Amino acid sequence: FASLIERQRIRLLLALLFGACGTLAFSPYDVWPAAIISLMGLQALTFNRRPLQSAAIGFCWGFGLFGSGINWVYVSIATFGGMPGPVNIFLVVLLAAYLSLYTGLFAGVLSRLWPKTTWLRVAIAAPALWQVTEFLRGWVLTGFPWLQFGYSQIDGPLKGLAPIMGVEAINFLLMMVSGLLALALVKRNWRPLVVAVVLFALPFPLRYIQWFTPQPEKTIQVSMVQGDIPQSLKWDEGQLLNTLKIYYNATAPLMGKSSLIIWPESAITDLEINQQPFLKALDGELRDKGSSLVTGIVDARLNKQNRYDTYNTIITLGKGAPYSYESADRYNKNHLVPFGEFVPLESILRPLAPFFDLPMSSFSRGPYIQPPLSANGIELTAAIAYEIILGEQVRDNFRPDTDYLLTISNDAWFGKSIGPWQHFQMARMRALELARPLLRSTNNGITAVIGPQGEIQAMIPQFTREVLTTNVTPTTGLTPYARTGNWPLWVLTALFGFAAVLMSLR
Ligand SMILES: CCCCCCCC/C=C\CCCCCCCC(=O)OC[C@H](O)CO
Repeated sequence: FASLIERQRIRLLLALLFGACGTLAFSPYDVWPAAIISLMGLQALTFNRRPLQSAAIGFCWGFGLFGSGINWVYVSIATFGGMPGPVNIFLVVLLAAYLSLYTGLFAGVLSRLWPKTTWLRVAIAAPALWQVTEFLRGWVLTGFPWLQFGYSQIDGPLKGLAPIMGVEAINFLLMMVSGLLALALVKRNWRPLVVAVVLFALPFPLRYIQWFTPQPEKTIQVSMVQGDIPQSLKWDEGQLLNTLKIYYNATAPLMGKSSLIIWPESAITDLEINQQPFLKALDGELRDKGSSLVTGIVDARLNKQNRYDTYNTIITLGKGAPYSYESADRYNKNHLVPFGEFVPLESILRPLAPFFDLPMSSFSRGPYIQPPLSANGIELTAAIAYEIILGEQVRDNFRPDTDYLLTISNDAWFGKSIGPWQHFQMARMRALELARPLLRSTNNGITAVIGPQGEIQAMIPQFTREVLTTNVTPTTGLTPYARTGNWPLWVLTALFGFAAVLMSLR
């Protein structure tokens, strides 16, 4: 270092700290101003840099953000990776590094085309470039758009913007507001402060708009069974039997009382084709008392090619949902977690027969669009675990007659970490975006009911064997976001980009 903050070594360190500051914005800590402070740090530290230096600054900021926020992936790698301790740490640092590239990319491109510090760079160029940059991290090599700052404000002042343009609009606006604040602090000029406050305060009245209308007549008692069943060391018929006894014995008392019962992802730990007698018998018991069950299961279905394809599945039983193996009322998982449910670069099969022994097992993908689940005259658009954080995918599957949004997930991995909470926060956003109640049941994890505005209706603690029963009411409204999607944001992002690129090219 030489003089003040003008020298690079200090800025990389400061970028590391402000990146880490962004973690506090998300679900466990729930401090939304940490987003603006984090973004101001990223915006201000990239001022007056060479594109390469800014890209380095950006990379560090991402490393502080992703290293502190995503480090919970270690507990899954350590358990099932079969790897030494130091390698697992190496893999986690590698993941945070890979994610920080896009942050470094954002800063590198921002500095080259918009080097001078001007409101154009912070308020126009950055939010559009950030919109593109955050997209790449989310679209490249099967996703992982985790820790988007829009979710940090589910309870905050800007929540009214979400039902209109979606969560990615809050990402766009937060980058915008932070830029004006960072510009105001660096230039010692109050004019961007006024604009930033105005830009920040104007969306506040939008939280009082209700784009949905409720429906007392369709009010139902719903039950979500959270079995605390641990992850399996050894699979025998005894553990399977122990698992079904846990769920059925909790399900049987509520069959008469509650209209809909939900079981978490892969609740039945056996293939669907084996359990046909248990399933058909369970359907009868439910239909007689006038209730319906929604459960996750593993389905290996014979392909036309006569080989076997395995799907992560949701199936429907009970009244209004007669169970059939060929029944079209079911959900198969589309987007598969990269190293958990599938092996990337599966072409490595050639060395496999000699030398080592590698996993050949991989799941299969369902259709990108699947019809909503129908049970008890209720339409549920469903998503399994990770899928709920994909906002565009959820909205495309959402059909206006949909009564509830449904997520079943197994958070048993990551337990006691901040991951399940981060996961839970993003799920709330889908409810506010679409103005529908969300029913989320986990094996162990956050099992709760969320209202149309993102309000938490009812919740049960983690790591317990419990049933969450309460009354939930449907809503028939249509938000602007449900109709348009994020098309308006991209048009705005094009307009901002088109203008900012045209100004940079002179
Ligand atoms: C290298 C210079 C860096 C420039 C940095 C800023 C450039 C932003 C410009 C255009 C963004 C693409 C605009 C694409 C508009 C169409 C996207 C779209 O329509 O896709 C949405 C649809 O809903 C999908 O499902």
